[PDB]
Amino acid sequence: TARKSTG
Amino acid sequence: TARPSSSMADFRKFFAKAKHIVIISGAGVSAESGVPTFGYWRKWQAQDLATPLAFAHNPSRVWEFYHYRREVMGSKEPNAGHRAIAECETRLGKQGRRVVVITQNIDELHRKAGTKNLLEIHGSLFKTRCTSCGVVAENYKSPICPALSGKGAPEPGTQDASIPVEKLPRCEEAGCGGLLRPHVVWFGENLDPAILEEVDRELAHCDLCLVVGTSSVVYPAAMFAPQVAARGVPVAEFNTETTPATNRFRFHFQGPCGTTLPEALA
Ligand SMILES: [Zn+2]
Repeated sequence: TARKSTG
Repeated sequence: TARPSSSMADFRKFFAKAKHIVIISGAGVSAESGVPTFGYWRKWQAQDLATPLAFAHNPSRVWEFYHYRREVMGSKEPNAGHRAIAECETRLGKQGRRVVVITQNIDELHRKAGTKNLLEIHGSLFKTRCTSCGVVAENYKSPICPALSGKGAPEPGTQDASIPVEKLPRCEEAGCGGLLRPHVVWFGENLDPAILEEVDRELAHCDLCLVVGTSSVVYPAAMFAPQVAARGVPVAEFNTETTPATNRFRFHFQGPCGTTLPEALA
């Protein structure tokens, strides 16, 4: 959840 | 079931009673300041360059991208939207009411407008982090290093500067010499845990939320407003269009945030 993603 | 409201009077009714207001902002709020969102830089979009893999395998290209944005941004000024947000905060603070800005933007335009309660969740265009020593530092130098002088041209067809790694920005702390990178959260990387706890604190306790000029396709920022909304707390969306998170929300106000925000936050 802390991960920056586009998906 | 029903389409989101377009009623400014309805929103303003909530705004007068709100004690804790969260404003989530994206590229749109600054694109109105002449700020190039990404939206192409040469043949690439931001998601292809804002990545540790891009930086690991072509750090010069990544630095050109960030150099261009730094130089363009410096001479950009806050707009009516930024100002309305700042002045809203200042005015409400004297009434004992809290306004906080959670921004996906790294342009620091909220800072320039005078915003105090600011969470910059993706870092800043004007900060560096050393890939060796880990030190974070403010950097507004123009150009950030001599080799980048006149580089970063954005036109498709522009040749890569191909600056040797030694001549990219280097750390000046305790003779480190390490390769500097933008202090920006890139796709594939984690947001700062400490910033996230503070974000969660504001979201868990606000009574009004505004999501402003953001596409809501970047995670986890995109989940912030729906979280507030899932508490039943009213959420208002200001955009030049609708979003994937829009229909969760109470309001949709179409048009430039420079027009809609000053009215809404009056
Ligand atoms: Zn260093």
